[PDB]
Amino acid sequence: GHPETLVKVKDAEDQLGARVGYIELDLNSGKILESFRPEERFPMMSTFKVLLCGAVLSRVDAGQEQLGRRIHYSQNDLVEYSPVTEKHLTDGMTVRELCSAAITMSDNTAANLLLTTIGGPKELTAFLHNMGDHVTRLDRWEPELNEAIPNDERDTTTPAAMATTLRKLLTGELLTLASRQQLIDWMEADKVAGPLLRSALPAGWFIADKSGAGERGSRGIIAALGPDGKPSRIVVIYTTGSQATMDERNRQIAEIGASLIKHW
Repeated sequence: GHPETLVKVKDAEDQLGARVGYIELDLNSGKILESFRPEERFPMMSTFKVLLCGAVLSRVDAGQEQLGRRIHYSQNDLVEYSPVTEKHLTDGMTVRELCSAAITMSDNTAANLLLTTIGGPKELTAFLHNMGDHVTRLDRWEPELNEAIPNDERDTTTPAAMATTLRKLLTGELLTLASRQQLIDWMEADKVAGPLLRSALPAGWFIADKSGAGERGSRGIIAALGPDGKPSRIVVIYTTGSQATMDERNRQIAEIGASLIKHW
């Protein structure tokens, strides 16, 4: 081990006045390289949308779902922050287009439509349970799942549960090679995480990620990244409770990123 990245995480808790959870693990082996508050609960916020598309792709592999299936919805279905879904009220969107919106843009209505396809949030929790994650739970829809009430276990994960689940989705036995490639392709094309780990990422490095933001200062990111255009580690960072500006929360996550890249 080495101290420098955990010192940045402690610095982040000092300057945000809030808990930060962190885990760095080896993508192939699953070996934890370093951690901080690994068994504490944090609100998932939009980071759940990757797990949601993992559940959709499992159903695609089984033939219970088709990526080209077209879904139509109405004005009444649109919730706050629906940048893609708000443009397709007349033509609808394919399951594939919905997962692209939920992951690349964090589209909230797209995540609700996908949750409907699997029977809702408790059915996402049953999928996670069945793949060996007995900690992570989704309970509510967009936008209520972002409430981040202190001590409320609803819509929460731990850094260690989320990192091990993301490893199993991206590189584990659960999904076909085609479904693994699609999930990381969506994450690679994330457009709403620019000021987080991507701000620290050197030129030729790979990153596939998913950001989140909720109430009470809740902010986080899940990522597969590494040098030479190939992912080799998973990083999960969560914080909740901070009264700091979004820009300070973003800078703290990017500073933890700069540290873990420097000490790779």
